[PDB]
Amino acid sequence: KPINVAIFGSTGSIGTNALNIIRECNKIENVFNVKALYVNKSVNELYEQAREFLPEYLCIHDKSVYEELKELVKNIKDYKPIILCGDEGMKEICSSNSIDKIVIGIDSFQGLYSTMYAIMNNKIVALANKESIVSAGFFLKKLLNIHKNAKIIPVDSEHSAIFQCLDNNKVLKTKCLQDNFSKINNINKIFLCSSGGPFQNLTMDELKNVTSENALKHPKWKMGKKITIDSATMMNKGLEVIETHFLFDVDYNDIEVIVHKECIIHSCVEFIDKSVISQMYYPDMQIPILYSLTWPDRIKTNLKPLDLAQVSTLTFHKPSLEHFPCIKLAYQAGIKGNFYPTVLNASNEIANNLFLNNKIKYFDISSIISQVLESFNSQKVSENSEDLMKQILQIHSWAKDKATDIYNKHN
Amino acid sequence: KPINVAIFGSTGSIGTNALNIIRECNKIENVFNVKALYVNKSVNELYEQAREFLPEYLCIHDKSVYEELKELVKNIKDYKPIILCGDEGMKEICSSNSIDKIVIGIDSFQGLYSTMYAIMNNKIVALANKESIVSAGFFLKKLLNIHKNAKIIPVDSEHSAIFQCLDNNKVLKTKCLQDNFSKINNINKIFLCSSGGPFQNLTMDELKNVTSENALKHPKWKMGKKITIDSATMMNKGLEVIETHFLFDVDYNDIEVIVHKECIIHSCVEFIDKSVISQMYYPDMQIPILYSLTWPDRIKTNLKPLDLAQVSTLTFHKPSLEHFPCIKLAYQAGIKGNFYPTVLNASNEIANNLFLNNKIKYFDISSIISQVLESFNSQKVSENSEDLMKQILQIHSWAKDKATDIYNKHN
Ligand SMILES: O=C(CC[C@@H](c1ccccc1)P(=O)(O)O)N(O)CCCc1ccccc1
Ligand SMILES: O=C(CC[C@@H](c1ccccc1)P(=O)(O)O)N(O)CCCc1ccccc1
Ligand SMILES: [Ca+2]
Ligand SMILES: [Ca+2]
Ligand SMILES: [Ca+2]
Ligand SMILES: [Mn+2]
Ligand SMILES: [Mn+2]
Repeated sequence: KPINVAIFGSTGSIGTNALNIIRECNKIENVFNVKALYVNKSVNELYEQAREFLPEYLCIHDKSVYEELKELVKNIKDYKPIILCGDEGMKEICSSNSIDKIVIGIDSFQGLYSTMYAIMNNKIVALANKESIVSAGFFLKKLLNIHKNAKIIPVDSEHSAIFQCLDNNKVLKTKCLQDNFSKINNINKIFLCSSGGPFQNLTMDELKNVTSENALKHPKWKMGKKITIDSATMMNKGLEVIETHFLFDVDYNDIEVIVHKECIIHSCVEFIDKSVISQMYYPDMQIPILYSLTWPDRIKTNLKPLDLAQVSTLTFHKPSLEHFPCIKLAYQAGIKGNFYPTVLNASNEIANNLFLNNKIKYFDISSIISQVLESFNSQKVSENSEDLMKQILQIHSWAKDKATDIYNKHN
Repeated sequence: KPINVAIFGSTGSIGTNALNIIRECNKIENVFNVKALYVNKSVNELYEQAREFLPEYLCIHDKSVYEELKELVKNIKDYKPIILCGDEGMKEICSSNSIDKIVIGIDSFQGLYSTMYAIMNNKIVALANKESIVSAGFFLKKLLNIHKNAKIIPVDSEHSAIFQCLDNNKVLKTKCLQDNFSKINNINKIFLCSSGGPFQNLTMDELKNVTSENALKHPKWKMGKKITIDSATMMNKGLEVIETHFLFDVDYNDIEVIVHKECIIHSCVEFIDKSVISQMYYPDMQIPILYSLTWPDRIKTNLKPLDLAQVSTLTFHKPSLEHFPCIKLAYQAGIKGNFYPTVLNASNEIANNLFLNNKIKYFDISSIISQVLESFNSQKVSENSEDLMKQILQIHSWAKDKATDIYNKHN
């Protein structure tokens, strides 16, 4: 019987990849009902999607375009959706008994907030937003212990890969973000594969002078600017190291970053017997998104089969921490624990955007982050969920301000 | 609590690797009990193993070395094993209530009979003898349908790999050699990895000249002569294609042989969504053997962790069927069904031995096997288990004789 899905951020990359794979899978067999779509402010794309999927719910965050949506929707004949606005509309979707699975494809406050509401309503939450896990991992873990039937299923490609390598008979005795997930699943170590970004062959001298244009003009996957800069510094991978720690409870000393430039093996799991299982496919966000929606089952697709003999050659090498010091900073913050990951994420948000806007240089990114981390002091971690969310927000804002102050002091 | 194990073929490659990993796993805790050791005739080696492991049962096939074994074992103080012989001894071990799992590391008839008795006693059978599956696959399927608590767990490295790639939550709802195994496991296709053997890069003119000495001196792994020659002709992979079909109920058109000369990825499974899972490690029979004894759990080993950066490069290519025609013969025999696999296996046993002994040339191997296949006339499959076994043995003998007659004629 059907899989009832809501997509939060339906016009973004995750959202459209999700609708695409749902559409194709549904051509083969009708398994998916799209029950809700939520967008920030892209009222026109949202209308086109509603015309096609006819969800029970439409919600737009920006009440300024609220009226226009209602107007556009009247054209669709035989169609009376519940049309909502803002955070209240998001809460209403997450509390719907009609909805089983929620795809979070938005960033920032909206992304953490909608994750939280989806967890509080005991839903299966398909989560691509690695910054929410890195910054607010303690809050999510706490929430997932309150709301026992809620589950986060990883969509970030490497984390999906890890999850796909597992025996569901063991996964189902635990869940992601739980202490002891790795022990229950007999996980010893993770190989976290990376594209390596555009700068793997550059020298230190070259890196000293690279620009955001260099990072953006020739990326490894056509993506948003921020994640593109993170891929270039390998701070994306550093964030994904912490994401691996929180999702799977794997110790930092058991997470190894490996540069796999062909981007066919998506990541690998070493079990306690030293057997290694890996997941592989062409680079394509459809498989991670689909698995998040079908887990613990798989359904038929019409995706192109992997031609291993055509790919011919897979390569692996260790990243240089001297060339990609952001990786080292992520491990440092992770190992220190506490709210240092919150600080790392927030400070990187600022330093990333400074580099993007040509205000600092490549090695200034890691210098700023490093100086912010050094200025933080560990905080008593609140046992109360409300207080803990407030701590995370306060530390997040402090850390962004601190990064900005460090930039302005030097500049 | 301990897992009680019998090893059939304790002094061969599988048996010694089995005892090696059991010994390491038993250092602190009693994880396994070695209850029984069986060999064909290596009484001196068996005695050394008995001294260490003190099994309840010893068994030798060759009755002519019984008195020798009895005299050796006298030297072991306060040890009173049950010392058995031949097929009757195999039956008594397989029947013992004190034995849970049986490792079959012997070939030919002793391998088939021991497998059969293990199944008849509803044991877990860790099967490394692929020829039994190829020659007697439908008979084993029939037996497994009668003896509903017996399970075959694959130990052949590539088939262990396939098995490990599956999701045990689905595996537990079926069993190897059971109709519908691939449907239940959402299997679409198999990538069956091969070393390629010593002759993989030879031209056709060079290949015409190869000898058994060439195959034996530069092998891809240190192993028995028979399998080394099959690795060189890629008849080993052909046999493994049929093994794949029977174990996993995967159609022949969905099994793709891939030459992966690094021998790190052991095989891969494509599921119906087109996601591919693979299993990898250094070549080492310990992981396949251990997993067959621990499945569906895993236990800690002290094996060297895979260093993928050090490996650095993995390669994949299609084998040339003009150079390795034994592969094509195996697909043809398998697709024909009936007793064509029995005939394939039996004719190969002769042709391999002829080549080993310098009596025929490389392309004569596939020529003889092809001629025996063409000569065989399909037979109605006996419905009775005992009748079917008799039919198998008859056709096996016929095909060896026919192969010999063909060699004799063109000599
Ligand atoms: O986090 C990201 C983006 C950055 C990383 C990457 C990985 C593969 C290609 C290019 C870039 P990095 O450079 O940090 O290794 N991703 O998860 C890939 C999304 C696209 C994708 C790739 C493989 C499988 C499915 C989807
Ligand atoms: O059937 C065999 C022997 C023959 C094949 C092979 C494969 C890898 C190296 C050498 C030879 P083929 O040449 O037919 O591909 N085997 O299962 C490998 C046993 C050794 C082994 C290898 C990998 C993992 C664990 C154990
Ligand atoms: Ca004697
Ligand atoms: Ca598995
Ligand atoms: Ca098919
Ligand atoms: Mn990623
Ligand atoms: Mn093999």
